[PDB]
Amino acid sequence: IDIYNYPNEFEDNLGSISLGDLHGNAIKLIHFLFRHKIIKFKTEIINFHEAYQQFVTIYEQYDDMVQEYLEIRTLLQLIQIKITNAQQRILDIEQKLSLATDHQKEFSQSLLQLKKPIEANLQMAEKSKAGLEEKLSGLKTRLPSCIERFNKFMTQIEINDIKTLIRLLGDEVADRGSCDYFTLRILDFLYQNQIAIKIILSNHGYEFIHAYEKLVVGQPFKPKGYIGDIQIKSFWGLQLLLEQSVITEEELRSLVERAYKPTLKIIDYSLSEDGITLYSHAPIRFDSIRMAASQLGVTYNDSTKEALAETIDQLNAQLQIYMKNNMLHLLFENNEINDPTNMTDEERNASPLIYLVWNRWNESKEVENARPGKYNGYFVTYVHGHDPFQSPLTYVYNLDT
Amino acid sequence: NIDIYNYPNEFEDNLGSISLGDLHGNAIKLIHFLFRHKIIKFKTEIINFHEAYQQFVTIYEQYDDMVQEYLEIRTLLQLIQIKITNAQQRILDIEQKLSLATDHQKEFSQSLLQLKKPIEANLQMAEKSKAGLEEKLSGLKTRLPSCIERFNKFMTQIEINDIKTLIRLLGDEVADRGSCDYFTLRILDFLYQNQIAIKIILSNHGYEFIHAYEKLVVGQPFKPKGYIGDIQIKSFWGLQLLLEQSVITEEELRSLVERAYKPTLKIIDYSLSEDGITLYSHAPIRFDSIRMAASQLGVTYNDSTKEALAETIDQLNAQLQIYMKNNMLHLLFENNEINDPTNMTDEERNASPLIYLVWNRWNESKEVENARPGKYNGYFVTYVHGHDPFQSPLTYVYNLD
Repeated sequence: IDIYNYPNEFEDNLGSISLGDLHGNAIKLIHFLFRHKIIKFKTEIINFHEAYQQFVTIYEQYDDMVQEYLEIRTLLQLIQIKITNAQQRILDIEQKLSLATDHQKEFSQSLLQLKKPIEANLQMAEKSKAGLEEKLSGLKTRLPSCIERFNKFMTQIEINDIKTLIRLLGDEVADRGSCDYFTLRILDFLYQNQIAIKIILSNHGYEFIHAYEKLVVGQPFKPKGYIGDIQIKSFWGLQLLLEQSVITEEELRSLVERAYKPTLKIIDYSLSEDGITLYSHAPIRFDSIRMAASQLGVTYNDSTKEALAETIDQLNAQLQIYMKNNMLHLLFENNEINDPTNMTDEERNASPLIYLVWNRWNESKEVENARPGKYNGYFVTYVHGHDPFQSPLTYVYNLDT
Repeated sequence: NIDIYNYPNEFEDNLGSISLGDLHGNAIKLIHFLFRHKIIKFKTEIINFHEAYQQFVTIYEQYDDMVQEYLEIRTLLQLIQIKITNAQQRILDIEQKLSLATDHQKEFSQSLLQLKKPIEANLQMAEKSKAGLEEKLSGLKTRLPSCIERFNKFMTQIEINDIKTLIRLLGDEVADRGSCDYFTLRILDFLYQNQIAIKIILSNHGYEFIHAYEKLVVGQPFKPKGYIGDIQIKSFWGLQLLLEQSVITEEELRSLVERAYKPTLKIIDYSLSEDGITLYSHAPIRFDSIRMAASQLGVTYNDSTKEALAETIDQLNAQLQIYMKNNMLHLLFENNEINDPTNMTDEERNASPLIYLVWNRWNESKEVENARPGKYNGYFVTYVHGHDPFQSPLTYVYNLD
């Protein structure tokens, strides 16, 4: 499908729809909501295609502004290395000078002479940096027009279908897209309209949550850093607005606390009369559910599909306790992991949530043992976000929605 | 080529001065060197000089093997303590959150205790792993005092012979691949009490030692800079091992360093012939580099006559003694902006000339007519330097080994 044009085809649905991989791309979310008739343009809007197009334009301009923000961050880190080196030498010297008594005169003079050239280099570096942060002020001047164009675009939208469950299988924030502010504003639009939305926890998602949990305890609103800056560009689109005071912290906390955080699940399910469907981010293994229970102190039971449904509900409740206390990072701190995408049985038992958000499938993992299509008498169906490997099982669903 | 592992049968007189090129932190090389040039002799009551010599060499090599064991131990403990700091920071992290927890949190506190448990298990197993190696380590502490007792016996057997000769050590006298710096420092002390003129040119390995000592005396751990790997500054760890195991007190170490080693240290040295100057250095260096040292140290540079160059060099070293008396030589040897100390660019050696002086390696390209002139102004210049693989063909460049 072409997400950069207003949809010409529309899909009715069966009470729930899943978005497999958003890539932090608000255009894909808007396009997905139009295509499934969750939202619609209001009557006074005539040219639907043009209306959709102005959001496309806003989004791409903002994307290039974030690109420039990334280049500036790289350069700031580079110049900060030199600033740090000169500052360290000057600090040591100034300590040795500050403890100079009247007896050590030639001593003080010698330290002064050694300090002068380093001070010069530091002045030149510090001011190259002054140039960079000037260019950054220049960007601050330009973002508000883009945001006002975005709000104007949102004035043209209204809800249509309210009886459909929306499920996002991950990478809705902190990803390749343009700006998480757009996405959270769309999710808040859905919240204000009492739309049912569930979001499955993912690794990009965790980068975002990690930044948010740092922010609420007074640390910078900046992520863990396991994923590189380009691959979480959309997070930086949001962070940019915060640090430049274009939006307020209370607005960000409002959107996150009311529209994002209550939607998160470790795993979701739905019940049919004869089985259960498990929705996750990454392709995972049946036996991982029990492991996650062990980490969260949730008593595991899968004797019936209802017993598994209850187990998953308890997992998600415990998750929400970690979200309410902004301490989900305690469950993703494990430095002893070689490859989170290819975690060993020991690593999986030690940090199961990490496995659930990072696992990437391949054929060595495709083994008859991994994902049964029936367990304890009930059918099991697996649905997860886009993963390159394409399993031939007919009860496994790899969504590029 | 000498055989340093047996008492010398060859002997050679001196022509005023005497220079040792490659110490490598090996006290056997220095003892043999002092014997062959007849600076020291065995006392009359010693009959078999060969056997008395063999005593020292055998304690030297057994002590070497003990130092290797200490290295294995210390690497292991460093890793285990990384695990211990990791855990500890988190039992404290969560514990702070349980302390933050309200009385209103039953399930919350339950989950956090449940999650504390595994890290505490790991912390206990790691702490045990450490305890075992500590037991072994003092299991070596019980053996060191034998080695040092017999070293003291050997030292009682020597006495001074020639006292009208100047000895020049071109560097790498400490913190090198030898066995123990305590032996070398004791030998230097012995020459000191016998009023022998000794000069040491400071080197890179030398600076590793000095950095460790400057850290020591202001109260931080006696730990080296760390550019050179540990097995390559092994003799330093040989000394540190006795200091840490209380085989020798801090006060003996500091008396030794302060009076027997620190006042000897030159950075460039010279003897004056009738028609010229001969320049004593550690690394192969350029003539102009001398000037930039004065630039970094604010000494008035004058080389119009061999005596002007002499006195300028004297105030160079006087300034360095300022830097030792105040234990701040690190300020001249810490510059992380330098890409490569073996091949420093012009701006780098003007920025940190002494780093160049102790690190520079000569090669085919560096030998240019401008680099090391044999006659300059009205006086000849002869260069001497510590061992370096490249071999210059100029009749006034001597690369000792």
